[PDB]
Amino acid sequence: MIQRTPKIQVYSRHPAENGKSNFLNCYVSGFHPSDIEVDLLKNGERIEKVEHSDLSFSKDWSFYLLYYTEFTPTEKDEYACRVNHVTLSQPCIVKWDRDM
Amino acid sequence: GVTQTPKFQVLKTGQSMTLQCAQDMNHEYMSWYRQDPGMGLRLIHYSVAIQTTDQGEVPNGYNVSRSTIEDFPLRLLSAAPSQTSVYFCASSYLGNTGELFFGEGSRLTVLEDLKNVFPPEVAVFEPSEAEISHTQKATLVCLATGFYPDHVELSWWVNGKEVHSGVCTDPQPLKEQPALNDSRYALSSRLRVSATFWQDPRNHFRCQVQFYGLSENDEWTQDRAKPVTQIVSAEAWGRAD
Amino acid sequence: SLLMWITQC
Amino acid sequence: MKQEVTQIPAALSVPEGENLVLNCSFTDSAIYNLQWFRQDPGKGLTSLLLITPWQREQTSGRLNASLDKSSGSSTLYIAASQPGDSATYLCAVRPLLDGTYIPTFGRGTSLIVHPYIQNPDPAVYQLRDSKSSDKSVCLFTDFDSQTNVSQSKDSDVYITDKCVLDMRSMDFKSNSAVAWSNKSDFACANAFNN
Amino acid sequence: GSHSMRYFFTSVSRPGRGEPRFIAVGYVDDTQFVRFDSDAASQRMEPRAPWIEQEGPEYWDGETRKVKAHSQTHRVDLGTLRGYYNQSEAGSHTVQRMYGCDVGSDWRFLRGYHQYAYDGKDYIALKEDLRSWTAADMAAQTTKHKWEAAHVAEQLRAYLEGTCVEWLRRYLENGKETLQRTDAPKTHMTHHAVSDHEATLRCWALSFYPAEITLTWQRDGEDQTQDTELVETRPAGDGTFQKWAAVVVPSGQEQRYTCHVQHEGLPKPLTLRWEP
Ligand SMILES: [Mg+2]
Repeated sequence: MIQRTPKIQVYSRHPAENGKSNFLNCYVSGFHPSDIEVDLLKNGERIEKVEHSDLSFSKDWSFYLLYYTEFTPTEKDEYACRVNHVTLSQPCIVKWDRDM
Repeated sequence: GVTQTPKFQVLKTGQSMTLQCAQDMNHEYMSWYRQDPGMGLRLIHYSVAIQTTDQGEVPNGYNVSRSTIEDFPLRLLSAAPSQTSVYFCASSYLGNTGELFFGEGSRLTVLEDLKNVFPPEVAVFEPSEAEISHTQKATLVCLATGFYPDHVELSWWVNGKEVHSGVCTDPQPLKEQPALNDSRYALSSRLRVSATFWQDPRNHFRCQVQFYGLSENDEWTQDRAKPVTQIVSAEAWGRAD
Repeated sequence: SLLMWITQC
Repeated sequence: MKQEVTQIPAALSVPEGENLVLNCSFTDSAIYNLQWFRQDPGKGLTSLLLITPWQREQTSGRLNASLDKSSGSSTLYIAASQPGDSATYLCAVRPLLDGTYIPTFGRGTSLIVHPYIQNPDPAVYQLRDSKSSDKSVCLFTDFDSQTNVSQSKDSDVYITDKCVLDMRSMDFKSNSAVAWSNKSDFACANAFNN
Repeated sequence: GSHSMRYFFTSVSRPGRGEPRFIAVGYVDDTQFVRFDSDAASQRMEPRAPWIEQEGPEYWDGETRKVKAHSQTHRVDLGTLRGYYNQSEAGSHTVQRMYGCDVGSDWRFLRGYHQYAYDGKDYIALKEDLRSWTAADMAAQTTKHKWEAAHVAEQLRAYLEGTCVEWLRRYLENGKETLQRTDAPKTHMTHHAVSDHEATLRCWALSFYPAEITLTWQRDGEDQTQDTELVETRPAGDGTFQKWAAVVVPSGQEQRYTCHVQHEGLPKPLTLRWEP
């Protein structure tokens, strides 16, 4: 099988404003095969209610998915996205930065 | 190809029954039809995929399932006399040429009273000396009478081998009593051979009639022999005269 | 609207 | 747009050797295919030919079908017709766009190709049961194809339709009908027709 | 601007774990409008954009039956390819299919597509003009010959150049309020002190639709690529997209850099410069 490693971006749906509800996104793309494990984390703890988009792919056959959950950013709470895939020997954790 | 079973069946009113249909061509599409004698094909149900079924023109009284790509059974929930018909299964690819492939058919007869089921009595009538002297040919006639339902397959066997040449069988059997719903039937066939072949005493002519009647588990306590599926035949041997 | 007929590979 | 398939002629009775043309017209040009079948009495359907908008013609022996330029009709040609061709010819089309995949069948063309009886010798013979010389049937044979046998004119006298047999080894065909009755006054001399 | 309708099909074998997974998704431009998932409970093709819900029961019944036929065909293909490549039934494989059509600003057909992949690699595809097949290897050659014998290419083109374009136009019209919308990007620039001698400028483009956009940096009026980072365009999760471009600049030289934004929703390209 021709397998590709997931590109990962973690970000909010709307501009982050401390104390205001928003949505935390984790966009995984450029990967193959489709089987993938994506968790949104809050201070290292797995967020329970996380939804995702319908599986689709790009011109080069690589898949992409958007995982999301409601959240209220704060000055100190740390959010992150954890991804595991067959191409990743070690799970990848990408921290959420409000300006990225 | 497409394999349907059973080819023939007699049911009692209220009986359930499942017709089987299998294909080994990975056809996504499978379907069932019923066709009353002399009428057109009417779609009962069809399926474009596993666990997907759709109603045709006449789904009432029938259930289907598509658990696997190969099989598409038809279930008669509660047999009724109105369900007496010839059932056909057809499958195809939902691509390629979409060509339909039909099974051989299943003749079903639903009856209120199985006592009306009778096997045929078979007789072979020998060639006339007048035919032989006038034409130098010899026609044997096979007559199958008194059978019900009209589920028979008549074949000629000459010296242990089935023959098709020189043979013609009535396209349909005639009702001995047209106004009676459960009238028994009659069917005839002819096998014509040269006078020389008929005059040879070693030649053995056998008219075989495969009758399809009651199944092994059907009730039967009548004085006459249970009219089960069986072969009734008659024979004649050639003769110098 | 989807294609209706698809041929197996 | 509901598909409707019409076949003309509905019935066809011809002498053998004649070239035949059967028509199958349909109201919805959006078809994926058109398939011809033959069905003999009390038997199943045999597929004959399959044509499509991208493979508009197909040949099989003396049969050839084509999907006409008039994007709504197919013609089936049967060259040098033979009595073996006798059957109901059915045509069906499948939908290109309705998402049902359901074929639509025509009512069919009932074809009877009559054998050419070069030397008729119409006669009714009496045949005896091989097991009991008391029982007999009447055989009306060797009559030309212009003759047809009338059905059971009496409740206790049975007469069958005509039937054509082909003695292939000696290239000989003949017509016959059978009659019988368990009557005392019944005789083969006056058993057939009226 | 140009438009497109695309259908994406993914079928994954799941050795001894039931039927293969089959997922189908349809897009018009960058807007998903339908989906089908063999594992979902509905077993129906489902709406994912508001405008498609105006189609009646006949449309949904037909799309559902078609996608189910598609699922079955792909399920058979998984077994066939495994066979072609003499692979085991214990291994999980993937088949993907994409087909669709593009129309210009005038909504006239530009090009169509029908591509197929096995395990992430091109297997067989229709060429750019749709008039011939491209086969990756001998297994694909086997499929190619089966397809040329059944005139599959001509069957597909009738759809890609007709039906496909007709439905795309219908959808564009029915969903004009959102499909023919043009959400210009909301832009802004941020600044971060990276070190004793460096500062980062981030140029944002947000809530824009369609996804096509161009963000570039210039220094002293010249295209700037050194010490820059540009992220892949990403979905906001509300139907719009986001993207940013950043550059590391020497502390104090921020105003010598400019970010330029080009998007269909902008009558004119925007230029952003750091205003402290
Ligand atoms: Mg891993």
